[PDB]
Amino acid sequence: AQNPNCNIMIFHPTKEEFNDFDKYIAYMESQGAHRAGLAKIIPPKEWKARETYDNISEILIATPLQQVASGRAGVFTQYHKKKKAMTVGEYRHLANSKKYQTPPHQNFEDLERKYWKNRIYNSPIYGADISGSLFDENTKQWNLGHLGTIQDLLEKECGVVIEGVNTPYLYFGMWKTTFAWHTEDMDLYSINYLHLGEPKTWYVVPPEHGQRLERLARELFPGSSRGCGAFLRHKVALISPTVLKENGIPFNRITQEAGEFMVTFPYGYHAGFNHGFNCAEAINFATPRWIDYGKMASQCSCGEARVTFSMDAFVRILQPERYDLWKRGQD
Ligand SMILES: O=C(O)CNC(=O)C(=O)O
Ligand SMILES: [Mg+2]
Ligand code: NI
Ligand SMILES: [Zn+2]
Repeated sequence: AQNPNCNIMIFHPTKEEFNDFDKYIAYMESQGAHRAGLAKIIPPKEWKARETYDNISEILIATPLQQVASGRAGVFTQYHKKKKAMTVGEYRHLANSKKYQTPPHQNFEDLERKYWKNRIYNSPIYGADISGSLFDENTKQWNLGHLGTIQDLLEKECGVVIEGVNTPYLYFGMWKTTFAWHTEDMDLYSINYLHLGEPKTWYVVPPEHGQRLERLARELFPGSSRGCGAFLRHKVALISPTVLKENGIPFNRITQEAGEFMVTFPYGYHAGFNHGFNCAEAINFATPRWIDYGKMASQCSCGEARVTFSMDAFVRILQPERYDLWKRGQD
C-alpha cells in the first residue's frame, strides 16, 4: 500500500506531465497521495497562470464576511457577519492596515503559534466565494476555469445526463481569515491555486480517519451535534492542532505559498488560515474514484448548510433515498 502513514505528498510535474490533468491526478493517487487527504503540486517553472496581477483592484467583493469567533482559543466556532461591498483594492488596503495586518514574526511556525493563541480575539474580514477566475484564457494547463465538469464526469461514469454547472471561486484573504473544518460538498475533490500574496496554512485528516474527527467534533460541539447529524457541513467549527493531538486525532499540516496548487481528496477534512493579504482560486472536481464517496457522503438536512443549485442533481441521482429529506432542508 503506497503512503501508509498518510503523509502529505508534494509533486513537481514536468511541463509534459502538466498537460493532462486527469492523468496526473491518477498518477498522484498511484503513489498514495490521496491517503493524506491533501497534496501540494508545484507547477513547472515554464508555467504561469497569467502575465501579471497588476490589474485586479477593481474586482468587487460584494459581501465581505467578518469572521467573529466564540469559544476558547483551541475550540471555537465562527459566524460570518456581512459587511458593505468593497473593491479588491479597498480590501487590500484594509488587510494592510494596522488593525488587520500580519504581526511581526520569525517564521511560519511562530506565526502559527500566534494564530492559535490569538485568533479568537480578532474578527478578520474574508472575501470568499466570489464567482470568477484569474486564469488567462490562453493558459492551457491546470486552468481551473477549463476543467472537465462534474456533471460530465457523472455522465461518463454512470450514463445519466444532469443539469448543473461547475465554475471556480475566488477568495481574497487577510491575516487570521479562517476556513473551518470541512469536507467538500458531496465529498468532492477540490483544487486551490494561490494566485498571489501571503501564504495559507492547511490542516488535514486522512480520509480513512475522518470519522475520528467527526466523533471529536460531536464531543466538542455538543449543542451543534444535537441540532444536526452533519453539522461540520455548516463550515463553522475550528479545532486546533494542540487539541487534535491531545485527543489522538491523526492529521497533518502544510503551508501553501503563492504559485502553488493544493488538491483535497474525497472525504479529506481540512481547515486552515491565511497569513496576510492573498488571493486564491478554487473549484470542485470529480474523478471515477469519487463516485463511491459521493454515494456515501453525509448530508445536512437541518437547513443551515444551504448550497448550490448543482448539488441537487448529485443528491438526486447518487442518494435517492436521502433526496426528499435533504431537499426539504434546502427549501
Ligand atoms: O481557501 C479557502 O479559504 C478554503 N478552500 C478550501 O476549502 C478548498 O480549496 O477546498
Ligand atoms: Mg480589476
Ligand atoms: Ni475545501
Ligand atoms: Zn445542518
